[PDB]
Amino acid sequence: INFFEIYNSLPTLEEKKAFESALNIFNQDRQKVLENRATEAARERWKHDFEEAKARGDISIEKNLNVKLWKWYNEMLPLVKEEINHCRSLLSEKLSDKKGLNKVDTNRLGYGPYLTLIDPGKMCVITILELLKLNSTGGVIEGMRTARAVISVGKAIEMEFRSEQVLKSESQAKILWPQSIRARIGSVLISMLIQVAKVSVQGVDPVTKAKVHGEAPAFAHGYQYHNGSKLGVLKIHKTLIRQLNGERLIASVQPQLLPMLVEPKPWVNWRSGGYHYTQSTLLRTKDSPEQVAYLKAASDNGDIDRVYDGLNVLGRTPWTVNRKVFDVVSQVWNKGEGFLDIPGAQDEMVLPPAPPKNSDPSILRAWKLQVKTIANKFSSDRSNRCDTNYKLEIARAFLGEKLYFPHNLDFRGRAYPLSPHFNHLGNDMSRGLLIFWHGKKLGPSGLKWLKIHLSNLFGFDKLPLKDRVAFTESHLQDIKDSAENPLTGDRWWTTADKPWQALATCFELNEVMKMDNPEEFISHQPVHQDGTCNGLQHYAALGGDVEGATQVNLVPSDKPQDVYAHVARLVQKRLEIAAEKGDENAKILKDKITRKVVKQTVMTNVYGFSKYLTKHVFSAIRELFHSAHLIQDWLGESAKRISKSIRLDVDEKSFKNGNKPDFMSSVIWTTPLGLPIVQPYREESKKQVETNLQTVFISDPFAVNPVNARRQKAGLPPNFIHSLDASHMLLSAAECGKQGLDFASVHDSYWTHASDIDTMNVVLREQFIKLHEVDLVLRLKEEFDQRYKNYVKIGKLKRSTDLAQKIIRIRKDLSRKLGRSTTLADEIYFEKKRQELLNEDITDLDALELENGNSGMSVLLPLRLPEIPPKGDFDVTVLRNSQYFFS
Amino acid sequence: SVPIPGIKDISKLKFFYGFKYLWNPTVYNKIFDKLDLTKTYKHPEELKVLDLYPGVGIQSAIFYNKYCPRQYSLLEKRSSLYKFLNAKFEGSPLQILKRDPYDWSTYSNLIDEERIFVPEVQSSDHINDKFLTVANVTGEGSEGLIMQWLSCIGNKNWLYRFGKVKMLLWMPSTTARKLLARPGMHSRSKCSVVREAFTDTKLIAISDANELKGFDSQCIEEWDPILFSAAEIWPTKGKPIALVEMDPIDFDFDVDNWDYVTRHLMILKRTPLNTVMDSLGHGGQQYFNSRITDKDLLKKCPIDLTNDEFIYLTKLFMEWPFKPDILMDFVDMYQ
DNA sequence: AATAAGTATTGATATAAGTAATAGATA
DNA sequence: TATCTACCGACAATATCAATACTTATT
Repeated sequence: INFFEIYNSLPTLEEKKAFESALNIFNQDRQKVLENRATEAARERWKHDFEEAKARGDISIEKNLNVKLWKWYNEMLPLVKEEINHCRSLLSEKLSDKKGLNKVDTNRLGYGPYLTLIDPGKMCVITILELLKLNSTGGVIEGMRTARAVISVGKAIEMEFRSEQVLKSESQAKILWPQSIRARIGSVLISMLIQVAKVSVQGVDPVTKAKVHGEAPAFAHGYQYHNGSKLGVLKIHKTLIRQLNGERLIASVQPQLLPMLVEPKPWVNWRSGGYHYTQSTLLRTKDSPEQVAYLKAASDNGDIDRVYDGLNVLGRTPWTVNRKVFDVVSQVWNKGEGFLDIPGAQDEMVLPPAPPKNSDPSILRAWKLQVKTIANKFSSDRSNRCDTNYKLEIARAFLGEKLYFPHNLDFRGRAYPLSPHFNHLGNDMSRGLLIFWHGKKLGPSGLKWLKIHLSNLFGFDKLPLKDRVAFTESHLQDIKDSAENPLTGDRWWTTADKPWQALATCFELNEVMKMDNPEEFISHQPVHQDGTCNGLQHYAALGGDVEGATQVNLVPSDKPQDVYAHVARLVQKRLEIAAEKGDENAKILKDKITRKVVKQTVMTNVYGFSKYLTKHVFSAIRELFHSAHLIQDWLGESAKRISKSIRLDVDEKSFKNGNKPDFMSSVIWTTPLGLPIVQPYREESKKQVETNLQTVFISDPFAVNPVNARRQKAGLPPNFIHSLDASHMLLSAAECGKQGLDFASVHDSYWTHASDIDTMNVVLREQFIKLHEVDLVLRLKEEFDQRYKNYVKIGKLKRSTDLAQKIIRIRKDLSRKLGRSTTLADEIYFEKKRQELLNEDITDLDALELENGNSGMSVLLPLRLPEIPPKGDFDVTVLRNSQYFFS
Repeated sequence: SVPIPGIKDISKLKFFYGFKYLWNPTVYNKIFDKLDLTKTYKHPEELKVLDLYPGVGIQSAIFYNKYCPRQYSLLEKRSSLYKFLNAKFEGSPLQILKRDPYDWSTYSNLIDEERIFVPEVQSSDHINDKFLTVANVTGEGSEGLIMQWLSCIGNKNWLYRFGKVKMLLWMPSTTARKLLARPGMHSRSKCSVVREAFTDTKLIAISDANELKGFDSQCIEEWDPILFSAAEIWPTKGKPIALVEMDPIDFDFDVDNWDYVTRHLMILKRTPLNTVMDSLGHGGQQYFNSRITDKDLLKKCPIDLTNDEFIYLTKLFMEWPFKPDILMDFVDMYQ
């Protein structure tokens, strides 16, 4: 039934609370079923399908794939348990000797203990599922890359074993397998799957043209040369591709992480929260061990409580699928033609007629490129259509009930929903489908905010609020037509920038228009409020810029000012002068330049035949926000210095070259909320690990790796700004959740009810103050000075000298007794560590004096971070009145 | 009588992009005696030569003074080399053109649009006796050019649309060892299979005596290549160079399916055919086992296969009812 | 007590085949 | 001073083969 309709039906709030209380109890059991593990759900579902189909009979229907999968599982299980038996037959031999030099000596003795840890049927289901998920990935046309597949299967087995161990440990009340064991285990299992998976295929012989049928392996392991360097691939048979890119794919491969039906478990520590039964970490990224190490230490201290407050308010907001929009999208989906973003069902790719072989090489090269383009588009549309169908299936399942999205953080700290497939942070259609479960009376303000919301969706957000309301009023007849006849009518909503969301709001507004008193109407539609380029607002606040702040609406103004338009105007003038100069690049491209190109280049800059545009846009933004440019320079310089620094304690004789120490220090800083941020830009070193199928070129994440200085320097400014954005979001989320608002954030925008926007707006401004009343660049420099105190930097001798305390610091010559000066002992010790010319002891100390009187030599400076740039004067507290700060 | 540039002139040229040019006229006399070009070009007074990458232009002057053709077109783009060639061969019957040999358009524009150099199309039974092409592709990085030009012989679309045009190619000794490798040797790869299927190729001269240990001993006996020192290559730094006479031959297989089969078999050039035929398609080994009635061929690694066995395997591949699509073999990187 | 042998391991090179991309100071 | 030359990072993977270190099998 439709729970949402029953909830809306109830007249009184006390009755609604009683019904919801009953609903939580009734939904607890269903939630437990939802959190069922993949191995159990997949095996039970396809086995049931096969058993039922056998009685019904054999046909190529919606469950045909499930029947095939159960057959493959049943005829692959004996292979794997025979492998386990043959592993135990020599694992109890206890004698490692001159045995079969390949099949049992090093290979089977290595992964022998790792196959036993988990029951065989689980491994079979895991390999089948993990190969089905990887269809059309990694660049392969209808398959996957073998390295990714072997690692995915081995890692899924590792995760299933460790989940079993966690469950056993809660019930009774290697650690992390190396990459080599993951690769070997995955390759061993997929080999058996390759050699039992058969599909029946048809074909017309060329010699006789007789339509002949026969069995063929469903998977094949081959290679492909890309740019002159082979990569091993696993191709999937086209007979199976027809069913992988099919409407019933969700039946075969169900989604383990779906929106929960019960309120998410509150986050109380880094490792506990979110799903009631499934156990999830507080960081989406698991590749970097250092980030998790710091996160664990911070969680242990308990200084991230504010991060939890924000995540728990973000997670405790109940949503519900928009049935009205769902029907329209379902109709369009069934129609099969290509809609605004839907590609449209295509049977097979159509290639242009091949040119004659005798044609000159350029013609053939062009044809090959065109074939590549057509194939890429076809694979793109198939992927998009499959993703859309999967999302609509999840939406259809959860149509009646209330669903919650638990959130996680990335290394920067941005919050992302735990359920990846269907969430409000996806594409326009996904956002259109979801609406807030709680309905709040619009009131006087809400009606205005709903109208301005529609105006914003249509792309007219530059104008003041009065103009936006005027636009909606002027288009009231169009709104009526769109809501009343979504597809049969003029489809005015389709012309909107965000058509699915525009349609949803059109439905809401149409309902409002039929009401004598609009304020009484209760709207579930979320209204999005956002600032124009949050990063610029932060750069202006940190810098204290006055000219820059005006463009980002920091200072109250009668008319809202958008940075994009101002920079576009300036860069337009810059191109105009460039064109007058005489370069034709500007002249040809002046007309093409539009607001979107500036919006994209500026967004990338602040968050990450023509080359004039990028330089000019950067120059214009730099001039517009000079303070921001100075801060960016300081951040980049600090990152570079930290990257070249070497820790005193970690330096020993372990280095491959005594005089060439590795750089293992990565920028680490603490968010105002206290979350630790560790830039994970290391230098990977890949190697060929040997597996059954091939030797895969994989890299070990446990292998400590020199830090990628270039990416560190290119990443401090954007990651610092992202950390500030996430801090502001989590602060405002905690506050709104305290005041009683349903707060949804999609990184750029903050969503709430139309009747709460005003309220939320206040909170937003306030929290911005509460974040920037303290000088953050200064606090960051102090934290850097503390964390990178006793480091030493390698320096060249081509530039000038900065200060006069280095010459005594490097030597550590002065007596250090009666005080703990083991740093002097330690610094000198490092020189001992550094391998100067010595067999004896004082030969590098007395040499630098000729450098201290200089002579070219790689010197050991002390790590000294620069002084923060001059902070322009701008009182951020004038923000309490800017009605266009966030809009 | 084109004036030949000596060692004095060609020492001032500072840039060569990595190309090495023999400058000894005596070695050129030995080479042009070994080739005996008047055996396949009966009337040299009517021959049209297209010299790609002429460089210092000594081979060109010697060729002209020895045979005196009807038109000698030097396609040299390099700035300093073009300057030298146009300051030394001014007024001489040579034709120095500033057009990039690498660019495909250069030939189309010159042969068809500008019509400055117009060869004679001839049948595909004998070597075109009115069109001879000379090239010095010696740069260590310009190895893909040789492979592309070999592919053109198979496709009959670049310059081999004028018949069987004979090419005189200077190339690194490692390239010549890749190409001239015989079944089972160490340097046997797909370039050698392409050479074997498309060309009849001889090693006319090599620039090192300790390089001939990488070629087939019987083939070294038949060819008898001229040996000269690195004291006659002008840029005296890089690897040795090797002259190769290349005459196209006839072939009657499907070049697309043969390209696929050969490229996918020579990946595992040490795996026996008992297990390397699954890299071709789904169920490839079952098919090629039920099909190959010579159960001994099934044991030879693709490095031991002659070209005729490769053509046999592509014939079996094209009869396969469930053969894959040889067009969708790329890696979709836009994905 | 010799003196050659083996293997376990790592580093190198070739692969395909339009050569992507920027400037850099200098001829 | 205005084109000439240099920056190989997607040889952003893998099979094969020669060279470098770790056990030995007789007298």
